[PDB]
Amino acid sequence: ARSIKKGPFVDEHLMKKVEAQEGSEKKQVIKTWSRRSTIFPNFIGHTFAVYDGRKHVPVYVTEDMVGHKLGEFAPTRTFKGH
Amino acid sequence: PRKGSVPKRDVLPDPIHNSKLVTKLINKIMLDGKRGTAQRILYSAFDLVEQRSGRDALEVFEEAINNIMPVLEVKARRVGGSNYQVPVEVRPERRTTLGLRWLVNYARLRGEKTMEDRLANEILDAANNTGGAVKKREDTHKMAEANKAFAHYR
Amino acid sequence: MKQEYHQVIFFKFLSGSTKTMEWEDGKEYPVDISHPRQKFAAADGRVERFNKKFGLK
Amino acid sequence: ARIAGVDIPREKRVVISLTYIYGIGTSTAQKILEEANVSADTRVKDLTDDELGRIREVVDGYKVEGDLRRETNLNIKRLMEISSYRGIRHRRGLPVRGQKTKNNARTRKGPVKT
RNA sequence: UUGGGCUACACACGUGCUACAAUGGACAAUACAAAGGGCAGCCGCGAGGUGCAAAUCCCAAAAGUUGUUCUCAGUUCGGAUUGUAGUCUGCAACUCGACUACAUGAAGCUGGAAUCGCUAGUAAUCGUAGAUCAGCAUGCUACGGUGAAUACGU
Ligand SMILES: [Mg+2]
Ligand SMILES: [Mg+2]
Repeated sequence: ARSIKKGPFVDEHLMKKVEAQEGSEKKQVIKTWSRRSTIFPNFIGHTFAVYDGRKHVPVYVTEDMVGHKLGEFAPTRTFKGH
Repeated sequence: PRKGSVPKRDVLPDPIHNSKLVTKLINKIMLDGKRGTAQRILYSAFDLVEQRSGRDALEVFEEAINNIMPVLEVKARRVGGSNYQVPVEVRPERRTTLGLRWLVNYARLRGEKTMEDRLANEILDAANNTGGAVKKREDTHKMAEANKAFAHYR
Repeated sequence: MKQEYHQVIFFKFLSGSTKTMEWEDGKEYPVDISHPRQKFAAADGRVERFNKKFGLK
Repeated sequence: ARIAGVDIPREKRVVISLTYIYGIGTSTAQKILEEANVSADTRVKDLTDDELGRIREVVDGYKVEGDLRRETNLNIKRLMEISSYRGIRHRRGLPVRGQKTKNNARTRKGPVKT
């Protein structure tokens, strides 16, 4: 895990997108490539179209997802078989 | 090897019983070069022997080894479509090898918890003409005399 | 009943059983779990756990 | 005898016998017997009633047995409900900590199906 | 260039590591190496945090020995898997790093047909160092400690 002394990592460009919608009601999907950003408490209620390598898949954030990486909800490998 | 026989290595007599046979026994007991453990087992086993029998441990150990050492063995041979177990006489140096090897191998298969207990009981048993190592010698003679007709092969 | 089982004392209270102490009645009988307080606080929750871990109020 | 609802083995030393409780390992058992002043080498059939009572009170402060099983199961349930990467591996029966599955994942997968 | 993949997973094969325990496990005390590398490099239970450009300082022995305990139990063997909480590097450990602490405690009780290495300081076993390298070695290369059995013969 990331050192506590360094705090939780989020990409600055993604965080500004979340703060730009702060104080609104018609939230809009945030398209991002930042799979490595920690989900912060202010991400709750937001949708993130997260790149999985070929497409942006929607990730709607609930409270139980706080502290996880955005990439943990956009699977990158496809397997349904043998 | 094809060229010929190779010289063998001597060993020192053990510090307690002044016996080269005892040193060779420790080497058979020893695993992975751990000599101190092997020496500890051997000397503890000899204390058990000396008090469970009332005699000198070394004297019992020479009796036990004489009951394990075979005089005749069987050798494999291919004779034109029929494998023949030719009986041969064991040379004196190989007799000691088999005596020590069978004693340790059959002490390892016993049910006592510690090896010093297992080795001491094998020695006490073999000195009474019983036990696994004495049986293995008996089955070797029983395999040999069943083939003493084949002594004419080489 | 046809023709053991006595009144053993299991707090303390009289009872009958076979798995066989003076009482206010003045007689003696053969004598862990008090079952759960809140025991442990429930889970904090991810938001509170996040804020407390990094000191983010 | 019965400490946290479990009948710990009677013939063993307390430090060992306490580890038969779900939630207590070797290090926890050592600290429980330091807190509740009981010698580690006592056989639990030789524990006095007072010594046994002191152990049960210290053990009461630890999350063990069914309380610990509920907490662990709630954690796995949360991972599966939010459909995280780990939660998906939990439901699929696959390793969750990045281990390779081309070979040597038998513990999570079970016996081979040739 | 950003992100993903080279790390997938019903299986099959090769090479290894750790085990199945008492010649052992745990705990305490106490000895004995060789070969190499080094410049911005060499308080917390814990991982970790806050003199030397070299025969000079640092990296930095274990097996062993002596005692105590365990007592043949899938266990005080085994540490796979999983949960939680952390440390460090790195812009960044989700995919997909290493290590630590607590908890959990899988298969496994010497392995079919078959098959491999090794002739002496060798095999076996125990540690150590280096290259690559921000971080990552059960691999590779190298170093010492303990240290066998056997070779009748073609
Ligand atoms: Mg590859
Ligand atoms: Mg263990």
